[PDB]
Formats: sequence, C-alpha cells, structure tokens
Amino acid sequence: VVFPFTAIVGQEEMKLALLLNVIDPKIGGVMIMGDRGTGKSTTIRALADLLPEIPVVANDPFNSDPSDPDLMSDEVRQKSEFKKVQMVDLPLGATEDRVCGTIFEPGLLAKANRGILYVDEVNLLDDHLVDVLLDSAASGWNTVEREGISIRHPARFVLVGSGNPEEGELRPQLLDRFGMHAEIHTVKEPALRVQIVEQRSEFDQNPPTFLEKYNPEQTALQKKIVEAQKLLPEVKLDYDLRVKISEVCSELDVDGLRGDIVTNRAAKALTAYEGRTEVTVDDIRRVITLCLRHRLRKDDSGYKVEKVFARIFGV
Amino acid sequence: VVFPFTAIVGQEEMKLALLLNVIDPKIGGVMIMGDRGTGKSTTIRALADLLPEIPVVANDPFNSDPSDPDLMSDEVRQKSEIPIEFKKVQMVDLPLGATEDRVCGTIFEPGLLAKANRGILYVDEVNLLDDHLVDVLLDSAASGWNTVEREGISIRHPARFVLVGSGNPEEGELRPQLLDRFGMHAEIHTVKEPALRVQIVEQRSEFDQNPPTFLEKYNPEQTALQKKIVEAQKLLPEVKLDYDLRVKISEVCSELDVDGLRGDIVTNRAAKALTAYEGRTEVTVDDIRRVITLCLRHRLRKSGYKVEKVFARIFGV
Amino acid sequence: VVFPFTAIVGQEEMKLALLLNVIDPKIGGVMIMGDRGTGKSTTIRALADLLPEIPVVANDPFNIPIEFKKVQMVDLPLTEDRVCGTIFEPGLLAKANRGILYVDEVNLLDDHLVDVLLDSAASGWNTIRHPARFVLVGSGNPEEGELRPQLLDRFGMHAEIHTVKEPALRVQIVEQRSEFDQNPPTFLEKYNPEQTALQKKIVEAQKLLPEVKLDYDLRVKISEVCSELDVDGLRGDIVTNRAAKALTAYEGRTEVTVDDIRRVITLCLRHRLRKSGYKVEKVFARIFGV
Amino acid sequence: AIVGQEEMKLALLLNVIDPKIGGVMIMRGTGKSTTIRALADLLPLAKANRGILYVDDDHLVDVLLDSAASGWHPARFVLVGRPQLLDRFGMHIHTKEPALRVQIVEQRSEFDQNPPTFLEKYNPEQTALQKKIVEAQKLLPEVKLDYDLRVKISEVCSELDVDGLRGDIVTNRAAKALTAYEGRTEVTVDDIRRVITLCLRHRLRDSGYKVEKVFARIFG
Amino acid sequence: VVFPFTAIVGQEEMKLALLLNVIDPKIGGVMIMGDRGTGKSTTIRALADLLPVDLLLAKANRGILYVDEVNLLDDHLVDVLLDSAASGWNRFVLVGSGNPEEGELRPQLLDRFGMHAEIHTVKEPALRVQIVEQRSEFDQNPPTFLEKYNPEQTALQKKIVEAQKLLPEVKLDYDLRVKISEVCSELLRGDIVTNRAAKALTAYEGRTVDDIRRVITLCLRHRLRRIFGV
Repeated sequence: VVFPFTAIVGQEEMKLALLLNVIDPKIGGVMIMGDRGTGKSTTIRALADLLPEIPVVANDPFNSDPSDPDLMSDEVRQKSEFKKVQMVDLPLGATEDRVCGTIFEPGLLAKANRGILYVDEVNLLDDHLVDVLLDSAASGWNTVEREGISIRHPARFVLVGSGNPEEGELRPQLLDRFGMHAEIHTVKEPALRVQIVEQRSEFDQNPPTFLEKYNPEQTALQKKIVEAQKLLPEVKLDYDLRVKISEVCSELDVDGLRGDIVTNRAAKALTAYEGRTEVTVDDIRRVITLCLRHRLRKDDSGYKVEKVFARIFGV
Repeated sequence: VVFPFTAIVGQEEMKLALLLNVIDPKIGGVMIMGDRGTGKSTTIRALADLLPEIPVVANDPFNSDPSDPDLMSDEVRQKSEIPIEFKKVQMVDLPLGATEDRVCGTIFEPGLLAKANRGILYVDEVNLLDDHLVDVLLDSAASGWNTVEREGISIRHPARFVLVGSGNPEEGELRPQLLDRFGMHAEIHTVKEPALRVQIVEQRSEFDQNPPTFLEKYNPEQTALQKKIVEAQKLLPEVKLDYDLRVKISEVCSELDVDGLRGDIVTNRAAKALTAYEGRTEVTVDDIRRVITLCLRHRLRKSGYKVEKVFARIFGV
Repeated sequence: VVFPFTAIVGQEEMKLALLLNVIDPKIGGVMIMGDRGTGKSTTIRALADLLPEIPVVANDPFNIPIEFKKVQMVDLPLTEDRVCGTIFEPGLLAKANRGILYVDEVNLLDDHLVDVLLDSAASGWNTIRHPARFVLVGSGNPEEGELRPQLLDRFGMHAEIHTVKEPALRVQIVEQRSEFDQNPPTFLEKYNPEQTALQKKIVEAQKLLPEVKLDYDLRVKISEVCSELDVDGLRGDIVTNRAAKALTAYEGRTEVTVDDIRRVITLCLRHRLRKSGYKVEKVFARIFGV
Repeated sequence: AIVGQEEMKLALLLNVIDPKIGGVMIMRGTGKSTTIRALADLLPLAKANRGILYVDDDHLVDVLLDSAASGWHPARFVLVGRPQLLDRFGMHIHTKEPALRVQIVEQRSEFDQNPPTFLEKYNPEQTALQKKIVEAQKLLPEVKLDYDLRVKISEVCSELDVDGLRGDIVTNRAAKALTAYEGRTEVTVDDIRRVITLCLRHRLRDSGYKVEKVFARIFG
Repeated sequence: VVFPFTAIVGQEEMKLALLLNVIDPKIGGVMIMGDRGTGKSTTIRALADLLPVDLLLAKANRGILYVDEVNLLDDHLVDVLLDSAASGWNRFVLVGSGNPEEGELRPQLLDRFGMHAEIHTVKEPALRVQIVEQRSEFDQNPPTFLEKYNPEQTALQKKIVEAQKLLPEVKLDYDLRVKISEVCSELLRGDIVTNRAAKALTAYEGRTVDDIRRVITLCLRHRLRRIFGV
C-alpha cells in the first residue's frame, strides 16, 4: 500500500545515504536539506517494507525482540512474533511531556524503540529535543527523572531528520555531533520528470498491478542487505591507509576529533555493497564529501576537498 | 429549499473551477480568496445543491457506502442487509476555534472528522484558523483513513473528502510550508454596476418572494447541468493525452521556478476535466496549457500576465 | 405595567428606527450603543405593549384551542448548552420564538459563543429542529471596545443616543418620570388615548404592507450612490430596498418617491460605513444632485 | 449604642425612611456586624417579603441588585452594604484624638462590663426617636420641591460630567425625602449642601471640594 | 557502565588538575576551557575516572558539577550560584567548564575562576587514531574491553585514597609565602589557595618546591585577567 522500491528515481545518492544509515547503526544519522517537501515523505517512507519483520516479544509499547537480556528493560529481564517496522514521524507542535510519559505512562520515543523516527523542518524546534534527543541515541536508553522513579528503559532508533534552507539549518552545537550531512539538487530534465508523472500515473493506474510489475526487482535489492549482515565481521583494514585518513583532514581537521573517528567506519560499509572483503581504495574519496562537509567550518567546498584530496592520497 | 443553483449570475470562472473539482475526486485543493466571506458561503450552498444523490446502506455514522469499494473493513466487513438506501449531498463547515478533541474524537466516540464520505468539508476565514490540526487536515486530503491511537487505540475511519478554502486577505497568507497542497486558489472581484447587481438583488427579492415557482423558474435549465455532468462521469476514463504535447507542459514550466514539480504534476491532470466538459477525447494543447497556467498561479511563489507572457512562445506563440 | 411608549421623551431617531424593525421582519436589525443607559430596559419595553394579540404558544412548549397571546419578549442573559438546548431539553434559545431579544452587554459578550445569533436569521428550524424567527436589537457600550471588523457588520440600523445638555428638557423628563412612578393609576389614562391610535396605525400599515410599490429603474440612482461608496459584502442594496419599503408603508403613500434616502441614509450606511455622517450626506446629495 | 457619630449615621437615617432610595456601597468598620447590629437596634429571603438585608455582580448578586426595582414573588427589601456595578448604589467611617478614644474606651467599659442596666443611658433618646421617625413618616408624602429651585438643581448637572443622571433624579427626590424629621415646610441649603456630595461621592466620574465649589457657584 | 579514565591521553596535566581537586573539599569550581566532541567525552570519562552532577538540592550535598559554558545558560542561577560559590552551606564541588567561543561567564566570575584549565588541539593523531581504535576496541565488548585494562584500573583506588586522611602533615613555608609577594601579591584571594596548593599537590603520591613552581602558572591566568627563585 505504498510506492515501489525504486520509486521517485533520482535520489540515487540519497538512496545510498539511506542505505549507509542502514545495517550499521553507529553512523549517527542524516539531515535532509532540500528546496521543498516535494513529497519527500514517500522517500522517507521508502524504507517501509525494506525493514524485515524483526522478531517481536509480547505486545509492549516499546518494539522489543524476545530474549536479549541486554534489550529486556524492566519485565522481560525478570519475567523468566516477527512484527513489521513501525517508523513514524514527529509532529511539529509538540512538547517534552508528549515525547515522554508521566509514570507506568510510556512515551512516543519509548514506544518506537529500534525504528526510523522521521522528522522534517527541524529548524522549527528550538531547544526541547535539540540536545536531549541527540544525546539519547548515544545513551541507548530512556532515563526518567520522575523523583524516585528513574526508569531508563532502552531506547533505539535511527534519528534522521529533515529541514528547509529557508528557515535556516542550525546554530552549530550538535551538527558535528549529528550524523552525515547531505542535500538535494534541482531537477532540470523535463523528460526524466515526465516519466515520474508517468510513474505517478503508473502508481495511480493500479497500486497492486504496478507492484506486480516490479515485485521481483524488489526482492533483489533486499537480498544484498540481508547478506551484508555477515559482512560486518572481519573486513579488517591494515589502518595504514587509515593512518593518512587523519592526515588527509589536517587543515580540515581544525576541530571535531569525534568526526574523524566516525568516518573511518564508513569505509567498511562503503566496501560492503561492492562486496570487497578487503579495504577498497578511493572509497574514502567517494565518501569524503559525505563525511564532514557541513561540519567543515568556513567563512570550493567539495571542489576544495577534491583539490585537497589530491595531496591526501595522490592522483 | 435553498437559493437556485443557477443564482450565481457571475464568478463564472470560480463556478467553472468548483465544478471541475466536483468531477474528479482526486483533483486536489480548492480555495477562494477575497473580502466577501458571505459570497463563499453563497457558493458553498450552491456547491452543496450541485450534485446527484449518493447511496448509504443503513446507519453508519462516518459513511455507509453500500458495498461499493472494499473499504468497509470496519464492522461492515464483519457483516459482509438493510442496504436499500440512497441519501443526498450534505455540506460541512467546522466552527471557528473548534476543539481538537472534538475534531479528533476518542475511544469509540466519533470526532468532527466524520462528515460526508467525500467533499462537504469547507472552511471560511481559514486565513486565521489555527496552526495545529491544519497540516493534519492538509495531509488528511491524501489520508484515505483516520488515525486513532489514543491510549493504545487502533482505528482507521476510511474517509476521503475534498476541502474548500476561504479567508479574508486582511488576515494574511498562511505559512509557506502549510501554503502547499493548493490545487486551486483564486479570488472573486466585484463590479462597479450596482444597477446590474440590482437585478440579482431583485432576483434575491424574487428568491425571498416565495418558494412557489422558484424551482419551476429554471428547472429545465437546471436539469441540463445534471445531465451534462453525469454524462462526463461515465466517459471520464476515456481520457486521451498527447505525450509530445505533455512534453511541452514541463517545457512550458521550464522558466517557472516551481521549487518542486509537485504542482506541475497534477497540473497535467487539470486539462482532463476541461476535455471531459468539452466532450472531446483527444487533448487540445491550447486548452491544456491555459488550464495548467490558471491553476498554477497560486503556487507561483515570488502577475498572471507575466505567466501568460511566459506561456507565450512556450506552448507556441 | 411600565412607562408608556409615548411617555418616553427624546431619542426620536432611535424611536423611528426601532419601530421599523417590528414593522417588517425583513428589517436587517438595529444596533445601539451609549454607556449609562439609565433605563435602557424601559427604552425597549415600549415595543412590548405595542403589539396586537395573536394566537401563539398553543399547547406547544416552544412559543386544540389557540390562545390569542398578547405579547412576549425577553432581553438577554447574564451555558452554551443552556443557551441552545440539551439532548430533548430546550435551552434559552427556545422562547425567543416569534419574539425578540436585546443584545445587552454585547461589548464584552463571548466570541465563538455569541455567533448563533448571527447564524439565526431565516433558520426555520434547529439542529432536533426547533423553528426560530426571533428579532434582535443590538445593545453595545461606548468606550467598551468594538472588535467587529465585519463580525458586527451584520448590524443594519446602527445608531446611538447623543443627548448633551437638555437642561429644561431633562428637568421636565425627571418630573414626568417621578409623577409616573408615584402612581401608575390614572397615569395610564394620562396618555391612554394616544397608544390606541398608534396601535391601529401600525396594524393598518402592516396589513397594507404587501401592496407596497417601488421602482428599481428609479432605484438605479441609489445603486449608483452605493457604487460611489466602498463595500465588501454587499447587502447595502437589500438594506436600502427594505428601508424604502418601510418608508412607503410608513406614511401610507402607495408609491415611490425620493425621501426614503434622506430618511434612512444614516440608519443604513453607518452600520457598514468605512472606518462620517456629514460626508455620507454630502455624497448622497451630490449623487442625487440635491 | 454609640452617642453622636452622625457623620455616617445620618445617611443611614435618611435612607431608613427612603424605600425608593437604595444602594449602600461602603469601602473604622471595626464594629462591622456590630455596626449592623447597631443598625438593627434602631429597628422593630422568603420571610423578607417586608424587611431589610445586609451585604457581607457575578450571577446571584447581579440578579439580587436588579431585584430591588423588580421587587415582585414580592420582595420589597432594603439593601444594606466596574462602573456597571456602581450604578446599583445611591449612598457610599473613620477609626485620631485620644479624647475620642478615651470616651470610646469608657463606653467600651460601659458596654462590655455593664451590658445590663445600661439601656437607660440611651433609652430616652432612642425611645423618643421612634416618635420622630413616626412624625416624619406621616408628613412624608406631603412636601414638594420648587421647580425654580430645581433649575438651580438641574444646573448642577451642567458642570457635572457623570453620565446616566439617574442618581441626579434620585438626588432631586433625595432632598424632598430629607428634612422630614426636621419638619420644615420647605428645604434650604440645609438639605441642598449637605445632601449634594452625600450621593455624589459614589457615582462621581478635590473630590467634594470642587463639587462644593461648583455647588457654591450653583447655589445662592 | 564505566570507562577507563587512564585510557584517554593528551593534556594529561588537566587530569592531574582534575586529580588535584578530586579529593579537595576546600577548592570549589575550577575553570576548564576546551569545548568540543572531546570535552563531552572527557567529562563522561571524568564521571567514570575513579570509584570510591552536571549542567534536586537534597540529593546534591558534596557533589561535583560539570558546567556547560554557563555564560549561555540561565541567568537565574548565574545571578545566584556566583555568590553561592563558596557560600559555606545549603554543599557541592562544581567544576567550571566552557570555551571562549562558548562564552566568558561574568566579570565577577571571571575575577574568581579558581584553577584554570584548557584543552588544545594536536595533529599527527598517532596515539589518537590508536585511541580511536581503542575506542573501537572499547566498542567491541565494552564489558570485556574494560576488563583488559581493569587490572591497571583496579590498581588505582588506593593510589591517593589513604593519602588524604593524614595529608596535612606539614604547612607551607613562611619564607616561601613571603617570596610569593614578589609576583603573586605584586600581581590575592586566589593566591591563598595556591599557597596551600603545594601541600595538596604533593600529598597523593607519598606525602619539594618544583611542583609549586609548576603550579605557579597553573592558575595564574584565572587571577591575572620567578617568585620561588625560578
């Protein structure tokens, strides 16, 4: 009851950005920054059936797999269904109590453990969850401050928001502390856009029929991700190239130590869709722009990074 | 009894705009700007008294569509018979500064979002209105089903109703983020000939004269519109659009700076209603371009002559 | 009993306007301002007596043999369910039927609560369908604020009391009031003959009202005059037409002449006048050429 | 129970025989209930069909205020106690010489220690006061006010800026009501000057001095 | 739920400065500059730095507090905590934390910053990259990762634990105090703590004027806004 897998073709790099956040949860997140809404909610919801039916336990508000004492918060840890993903968005008008529950009264974040908490126009929210939500992912749990009550039930999510350049982006406080940064371009190919309208008509002609048109293609895309689960083991680079990765920043590593460490793990994922068991050279260059471009403070951006990348690796 | 559906005597363009939206349920957003809310209320009554009968089944509060679609998974699906029923149109307009809980409901108590299965929803002086529940209502246009989850609830009232917008310009434009989802938005301008309005004023007195002879005054004229609209309803699927002409449509909006082709997408579908009204099956390039330009004026962020000048040499001039 | 209608001295403009609304329900409505009414209730109690008895409230608790009820009317309240009704329990909006109520303390009132009054003209029923055809008299308060960009624009005969000194007149009024309050006995007879003639004239005018005559072609001048001003929601022509009809069925002249404009320009235009009287009169004279 | 103290008692006595006049709006007061009890001494809801009530707006009080003129279920009650609520009033003390305090202290000792057998101290005046009230009652609906004098009275409103003028009508009737205990055939400044600012301080828009200065200009 | 304090490296003097006021009850908040992804990590590391809040009064007696550049924080406490600093009673031992780009606090607060600390940036992350790998090693089974460094961490509880019960064995030299007047008094109230600082500084290890000379410029900038013959 949604758009197809490769729907709204064009955000191929964006599809890759979404894939980058997938599989590996240590990336941190993403910040959608484009011209307008453009119906990006479908692109946000494009990973609806993409998530497998992760195993379920009982029917608690928090989405929890069975067993896993590390994932058992209060009752399952002392007590002794393969539910679909439930990624949700964040209402504009909201309060801190709305993101919690006065116990045991739960909260929206707690009920959405291990999910893609969608968000858009984050520039509107001032301070309520600017650092509270950013730091929540690192903790991995939802602590309570209700006097004696202090339940710290585990909290897991994806934490990838969105916003519009018109209302600004942020006073830089946790933007470096946030995940990778990316944006969107302007579609100038009317013929390509014409097929999108045809694709919309294809989506409108018969949702189920259209689905049967590319149903086998949908299965193939999910196949690489499932096998990529085992790809996390090994892939141990000699770190000899990673030695120069820090030296690559140099003038561009003025501040944000934390950021440099994180980009290193990206290469393993970068050399994971390609299937290479060893470290693939030039993949850092393919991810250098998507690494700390927004985090790189300034007054040629990518072009300047590319010019700097010439001395960093040698080309 | 209400004033005649042919008592508009003006705003032909606004009248034409409202009729096309009636024909295609997925047309989009409809709104009218101006300084005469009473005029919008007048059109509201005229629009309400501008449709054939619709069937219900027995008693369903939200909607009792007699087994037309499979969207009866609620109680009717269990019951899938007291179904020999067919009601008429019914408008709906929420009071200003209403209650969100009343707008939503609880559990199951039905909220204010339980009006006609389609259309009916209308909003006068929506320029002020409120920020909360407005985007949800804008999103409710494509919702197709309610979202009830209070205290762990789970219910989805399958309703899909069009909306009509009205608000005085003195209150200012809405938020640009919320300003989107505007399929059609225009304004109505008066004339400096009270003499001409005096006829309608005299007609208003004739309208206020007696309900007798009021229906017989234009019943044959009124019957023509019902037959023409119903005729296009059956032939609506037979729509022919030229891809080469369709290619020009995006090329037409090449210098539009739409900041998102969402508006241009449904803009192509706009000419379908004009073709259905015309009766011609093949797309007429000129008519299509004109309709698209007229509809895109509201979404054109930054007059229509410049767009018309832009339309010149784009569609071919 | 209360003070007689003719016993009231002053506010002749208000008296002329108030009678028009009762004369024809078509009348849009009057609105009145002016702090320190000092008898505002009596100023409206006059219309209560001036009404022929009609068969009303016939064994129906909504207002077999039919009793020719003389008259009935309330003024105003000090809950919304109490204002309308309950579910079938009728509320305060269940007695104004075939009557009229004042708008006392509407300067404060309550937004989104006093709106059913505007949404009450030509109701014909309720929504439980209780017919409603009540009249309304606006009672505003000066210096108490006027937040009605177009909310009170619905007002038709907008006027207010503007007495200044009237020293000898005030003394005479006070003396007459004291005399009337001392003993209504024979105070009724002091002016009894006058009320009957007025009641008969009003009844005759109401009876002959349907045979009114006018001329839209002649009213083209009024249309042009309205065009000279600025309007947004119209209804000005309707107000002018109703005022002209009342003026025709106010002196008995079964025709149309250019005097209703001079009689009711202030009463009609000022209600929706742009945000004065002298300028409106000058414009009307220039348009008419007089 | 207190000798003298006619600064505020005189208004109460004048209003005692003025059922048409109404509106007690006070804003000393240590006696409070005791002062009310002192008022009940100089006197013989449902049972209040013919009586007086004391006040210790909204819904009940606002309805109670209009129930004065709408004293019919007959009420006929005498009330004791924003600009809109100010209209329901026609009449609106002082707690410093130690000599007054010494007399009060001695009276307080006389009252508290000698609650009994102390009636004869004020009984001769209080008992005779009933005849004075009775004498004023019989001739109450007999006196009249001069229209030529009323012109001077009406002239007071010219400089006055308080709207409504209902109290002014009452004030014109107030002077005629007064002087009944006095027994004089007509009413001189005695009734004019004293009762001028008596009700004027309540519905006022130098609180009294300016009014008195205008009154002095208005009066001869 | 703990991290090895000694695992982090760089600006090790700050940890000693943190260790200087770790068991000091008459010290109070100490200024510490250097705000970045690092500062947050170090603060969390400070919490997990030794066993036996930050930026509620009953559960606050005798507790440290990590500031967050209070210049940008609420002024209600700023107008109060500044005077509440060294108030005497209702206790707590906060720690001034922030950055020049993150604010400069208040001038009275600037006039009394206690000990002054800062954190700089160093290139050639030879050890930092290994620390990043150690953090990755810390990421890989943190319950087991801490166990690898646990024996070293285990041999740290009694490093200075018994060095504070009988720490005030001696007192600052009177002649040394007069020598402070040449620079410290010539260029106050903060000097009184610096005067007894050497007793606190040279106590944890096994109980010297070299530490005092080193600590001479440790908090000079906090009061500035050779004396010991150096």
